[PDB]
This record gives sequence, structure tokens and C-alpha cells, in this order.
Amino acid sequence: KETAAAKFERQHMDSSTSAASSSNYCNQMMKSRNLTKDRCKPVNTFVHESLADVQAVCSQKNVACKNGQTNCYQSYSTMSITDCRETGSSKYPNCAYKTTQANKHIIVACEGNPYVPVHFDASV
Ligand SMILES: [Rh+2]
Ligand SMILES: [Rh+2]
Repeated sequence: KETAAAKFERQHMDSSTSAASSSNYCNQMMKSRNLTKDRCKPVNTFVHESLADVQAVCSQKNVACKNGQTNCYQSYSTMSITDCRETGSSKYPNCAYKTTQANKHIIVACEGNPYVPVHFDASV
């Protein structure tokens, strides 16, 4: 089916835009990436960097993951990102999000061979 690596790309990668297309960005992107299908995914981050640059983080600063696993990695350089956060008045199926652009270090969890991002842990 959909690999963990492909799922990370669907849920977290948006290399096409340098920053959050618009105030509508999260409303459109959360739906189109199928993060609103079964429920409103409450929070989700999209990264506006090349796939190779995000895959390279698996080789960068090793940090503890929030769940206590050891396989998380923080980017040495800041990256362009968009945080999506479901609004207090959002009601499934009409999932509503606030769109916020940032330039932060990302923290991803990496797994497999090849060793690639499979979850988005945090930005700092
Ligand atoms: Rh820094
Ligand atoms: Rh700094």
C-alpha cells in the first residue's frame, strides 16, 4: 500500500510554495492531502524545502523524540514551514484551520533502509 515514507511526503511535504500560499492554505491543503477524510487532523506541519533537503535531516542532529524514542533528528539549518491548527469552531466534515508561516528547525523521526523521514515530531 502507501509506504511510511510516502505517507510522510503526503502529510508533510509541500516543496511547490516558498511559504503558506494564503490564509486559505491550511483549509485547502489539509483536505487535498486527505487529512480531513475520517476526522479533522487537529495539527499538521508542511515543509517548503526540497525532498532531498528534508531527507538529509535523517543524517543531522540526533535528538530525543517526544515519545521517548531515540530516532529523531533536528535540521541544522532553519526551514520554511507552515503550521495548520484546527480552529475552535471547526466542525467535521467542514474542517477549518489557522495557517501560520515560520522559519524553524524541524525535528523528524526517521526509519528504514533507506533511512528516511516517517514522522514530523516538532519544530523549534
Ligand atoms: Rh537556530
Ligand atoms: Rh539559532
